[PDB]
Amino acid sequence: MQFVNKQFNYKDPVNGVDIAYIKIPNVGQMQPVKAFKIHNKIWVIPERDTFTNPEEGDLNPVPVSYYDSTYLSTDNEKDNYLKGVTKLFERIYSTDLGRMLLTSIVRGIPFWGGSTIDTELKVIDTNCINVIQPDGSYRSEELNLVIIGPSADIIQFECKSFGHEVLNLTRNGYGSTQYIRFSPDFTFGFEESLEVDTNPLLGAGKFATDPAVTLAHELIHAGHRLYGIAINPNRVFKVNTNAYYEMSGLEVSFEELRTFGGHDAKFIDSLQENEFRLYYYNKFKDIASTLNKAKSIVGTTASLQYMKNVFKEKYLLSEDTSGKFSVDKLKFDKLYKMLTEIYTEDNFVKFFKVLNRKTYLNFDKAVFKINIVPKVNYTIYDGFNLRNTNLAANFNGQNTEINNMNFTKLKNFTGLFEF
Amino acid sequence: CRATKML
Ligand SMILES: [Zn+2]
Repeated sequence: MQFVNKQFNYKDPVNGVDIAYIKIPNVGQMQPVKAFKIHNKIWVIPERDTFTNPEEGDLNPVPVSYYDSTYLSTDNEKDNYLKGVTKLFERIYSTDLGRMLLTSIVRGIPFWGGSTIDTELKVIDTNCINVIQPDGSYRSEELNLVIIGPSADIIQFECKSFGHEVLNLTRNGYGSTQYIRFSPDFTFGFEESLEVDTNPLLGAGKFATDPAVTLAHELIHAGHRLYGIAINPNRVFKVNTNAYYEMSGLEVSFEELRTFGGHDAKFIDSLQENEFRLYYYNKFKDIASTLNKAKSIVGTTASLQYMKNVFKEKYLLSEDTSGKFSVDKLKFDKLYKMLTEIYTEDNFVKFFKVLNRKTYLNFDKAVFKINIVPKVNYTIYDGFNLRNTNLAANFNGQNTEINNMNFTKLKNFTGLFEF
Repeated sequence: CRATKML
């Protein structure tokens, strides 16, 4: 079974349904862009992101960065972007772990918390896009996830979203539509020895990161943020296990350490883990309380009873006779654990059977240009490490020296750090 | 996504 039922071509004619010109709810004006609905609640916009941040509206030019204002400007590039992103969703979905994450993402509808009257339930407009219909008029469509190209810095990938004036949607349990800046057209080099990979002065990047991992990393953030359980970026770990990090004063957010998982997540101590678990449990209780107060729905597209069921399913709430919702602590702890401990970069690596950075606490080595679209280069099932070839063994497909036709090095980062 | 973004 496939996650993406249509193998879209960029030049396929608009239909106003799953191939359409759209606008996103950014502050300020934008012209519509052509977008593709690859799955319920998930769209792909094959454009550079000059839209989500007002201060990031152009594509001109930090050690680890890469600029090219012309990338993703042509139709062929946008066709290959769509096929590349589609192939990576399929690679993710082909694993049991990735099917679980993607199900959680689709179920993670952003909360209808836009009403200021507590007897009324209402959508928040920034968790929608506006879609041009065949008659030229717009309709509003709710969605959970948008994959978009990077902004000026091509290799700055990130899972971001529109705020609310008052509510912290990624941290209050509500969730918000997530926009992931991502490219399948580049990847990163890392070193197979830990002591080299974590040293800013050594290594040229012999192995290449499988872009499925990189996309999964951003999807794990999107899961946190859709469930409104992201850890505030101002909660950070003062790294004290890397002499180079300490000289630079480099701190790493708890949200990143969680997302990576493995040993990195254990830098968050038990007291703090318990603190966050209680904090978000209290948010889920607030959501149950809010749903119980709501006696009407705003709008005509969905019934109150349907939307109450959507959020019962999202938050795994208990519903008694009255139809009253409560949060069961065991079910909360289970879902919270799933989202935060089961869906991790380290666990994806195990499912994909790839070589990868061993820690988030490293130094990048290089950026490579790649093309994952041709099945002779990369597959859903095997990534670069093609079965029944010289590339199947020992991660030889990720070995940029052995599989050199698959990688062109664009830039070295070793030595550029101030060390 | 990388830690050195914060430098
Ligand atoms: Zn991250």
